Amino acid sequence: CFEADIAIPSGISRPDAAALQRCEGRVVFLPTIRRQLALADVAHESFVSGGVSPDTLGLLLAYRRRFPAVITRVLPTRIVACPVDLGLTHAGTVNLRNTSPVDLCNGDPVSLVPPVFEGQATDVRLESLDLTLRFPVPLPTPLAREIVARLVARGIRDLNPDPDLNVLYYNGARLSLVADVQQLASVNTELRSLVLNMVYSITEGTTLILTLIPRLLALGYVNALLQMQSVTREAAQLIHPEAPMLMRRLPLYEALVAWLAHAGQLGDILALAPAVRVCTFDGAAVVQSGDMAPVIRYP
Amino acid sequence: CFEADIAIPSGISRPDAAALQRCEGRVVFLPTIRRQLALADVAHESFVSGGVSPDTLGLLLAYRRRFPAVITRVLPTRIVACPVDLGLTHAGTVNLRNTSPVDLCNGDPVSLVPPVFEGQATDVRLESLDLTLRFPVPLPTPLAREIVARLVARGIRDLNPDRTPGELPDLNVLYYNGARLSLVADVQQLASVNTELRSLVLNMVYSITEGTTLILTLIPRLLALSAQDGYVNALLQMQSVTREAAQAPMLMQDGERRLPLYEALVAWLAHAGQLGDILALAPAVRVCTFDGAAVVQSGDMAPVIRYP
Amino acid sequence: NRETLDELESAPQTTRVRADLVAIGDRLVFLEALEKRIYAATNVPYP
Amino acid sequence: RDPPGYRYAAAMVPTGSILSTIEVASHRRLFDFFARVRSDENSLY
Amino acid sequence: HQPLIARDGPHPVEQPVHNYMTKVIDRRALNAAFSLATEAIALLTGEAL
Amino acid sequence: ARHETGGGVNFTLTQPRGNVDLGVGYTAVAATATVRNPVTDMGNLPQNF
Repeated sequence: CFEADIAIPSGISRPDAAALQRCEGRVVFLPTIRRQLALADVAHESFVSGGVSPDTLGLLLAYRRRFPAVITRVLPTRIVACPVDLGLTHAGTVNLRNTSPVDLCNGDPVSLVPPVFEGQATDVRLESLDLTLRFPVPLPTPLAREIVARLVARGIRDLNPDPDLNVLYYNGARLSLVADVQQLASVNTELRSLVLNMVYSITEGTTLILTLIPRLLALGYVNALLQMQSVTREAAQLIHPEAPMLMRRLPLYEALVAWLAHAGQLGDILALAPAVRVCTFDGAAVVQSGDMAPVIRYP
Repeated sequence: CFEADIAIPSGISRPDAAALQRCEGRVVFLPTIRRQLALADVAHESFVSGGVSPDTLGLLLAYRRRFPAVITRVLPTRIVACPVDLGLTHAGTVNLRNTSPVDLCNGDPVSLVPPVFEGQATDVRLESLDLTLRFPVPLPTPLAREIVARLVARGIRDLNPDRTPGELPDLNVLYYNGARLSLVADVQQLASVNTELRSLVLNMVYSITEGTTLILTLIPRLLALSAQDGYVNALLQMQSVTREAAQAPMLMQDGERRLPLYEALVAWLAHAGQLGDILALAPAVRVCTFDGAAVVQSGDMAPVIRYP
Repeated sequence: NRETLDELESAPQTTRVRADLVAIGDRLVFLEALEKRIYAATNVPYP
Repeated sequence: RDPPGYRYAAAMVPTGSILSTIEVASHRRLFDFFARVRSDENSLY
Repeated sequence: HQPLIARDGPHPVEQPVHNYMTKVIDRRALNAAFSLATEAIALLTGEAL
Repeated sequence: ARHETGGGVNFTLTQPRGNVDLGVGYTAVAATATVRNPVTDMGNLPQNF
């Protein structure tokens, strides 16, 4: 499996040692696959980058840069977590813990940042050694992508506001998004920076094509084919946005470069590529929330 | 590991065979998934389309088609490379030799690129049998997507020669960390730039929906943040069309229960979000180092693991 | 009572090794430099 | 000339001893052929 | 266990003092690696013969 | 412990240690003797906000 053994620090309180015992089956992101790693390297205090604790965007960056490893056995003075990325595909079944909707017999769980749901709920603080652990939520890829887009969608309404996105019905009953209270104010403040990179990359994408199409096809097969299948779609959207907006090949091309990059950087952050699949056997076939679920390395 | 053998055929001189000895860890594109193959199917002479060598946007389209294979070992009469697009199933992590001015870090997805730097470029000639080998340059996807954008736009800006005067912006020069990186500006071919332009134009259209207009309402609101936050200030690049685009709902809501915002995101995210991938070849590998060395120096061997 | 009994089980076996002993003031001390012995070729820096 | 390479057998029967121990990758250019093998390499065999 | 001195005059009288303490162990490990190149594993295990 | 690689397998060796300071009070003292080199140019560079 290639186990990597995280070293618990010096003496921890008895209630903290029982906090870790309950963390078996939880996903950890380990910065390097070194066999011997510290606990402080894994703890959420190690996600600090710009001097701040990362927002939901800063997290999703890190989740794409370090290695998630499921916790297999927690031992006093160790934690044994087996990285998801290493070894052959479809092997090393290690048990997860389900959180929220049921993980049916497949669907490739994505580990998405915690704040998307009850924020501090899952912080799991350890006071004795003064560190904390935020475990990502294991949601299926279709639902994980639906949610993360669902919330930035709700975060665009909120940006300037004067049909509920919140209630997602997922196979069973209805799933609740909003925890009401000020949790939304905490959820919305962390998606704040993800919403903008989304708003920007759209507004910067349209205006950049709406300027380019009329500032191209006027200088062959480009022209004909373009306007051909774009009838009442691109051109109509051109007149309508240019109606409620303003209008340079040299800044155009140099802005088309900087956008094209920033765009794909968001497609990478976003799309929450699945870490694992569920393939069960002699098992329930649906893993009820909070129950260990079998899981295998590639989708 | 479904390794594909590649036969060195016959005459191979001592200086040429010594050149192949150091090509282990480099990448090959094979035009099939095979078990028996000829050395000449891999050579740059095979990249030649009818009568013509593809340019450096033509190669990306050729590396789009066929399969990247990283050479594992080279024997006297065969070359062993396991086709990453398929046979990536190894317990531990095939070695990729970093050939680039760049440096990998840890976790960086690695997408390949035709050789494109002014100082560098590896083509290894072999005189005994007429053939050559251009090895692609591995590179982090953030950087490899910045390059492709540069080549695309350069082929597009030089396409309709610029009406405006003859002094255009750079677009030929990058920076990765420090280290100015100067791309090779050499030829642009109609067909190679067309498809790259065709699919660029095509996808940026599909990313525009009804709900998109709801977002375009927010441009004046963005520039309100341009100026009262230090972030969001940084977000808007100085050369931002959006800034020039501000220099609205339109009613028309079809029964009110569709949720066009959400649907507009999904639509944009698919087509426009995935442009590095469609314009260029997406990463299939990411640096991982077991020994806990956290970078890969240029010229070193990068332990590499399956897709990001 | 019977405290300070401590312990004295054996008396290990010894070897005469090449050391550098100096009396600084009142007491005898090993005087050492140990790079070139352990740290020599290893590319580990000397603490 | 391109080096003939290192002879691995006849390196098994040394004719002498190196009396120093240094990092020789610093002195890299004092030689006609040089290789650093970190642990083991396929080219030894 | 600590010494003590008899003082004289108005003062609080002094009692012997015993301090009992404990310490725990700091835990560590030491790593070194090596490796065999595949040609070597093959010669070594058996088959390339 | 061991794991696979490009090349061949890799054997990491680790043994656990543990340690305690015996004695109450200070047992080691260290002292700086000379300054070898600066390591920093001890110069003129500004800050850029």
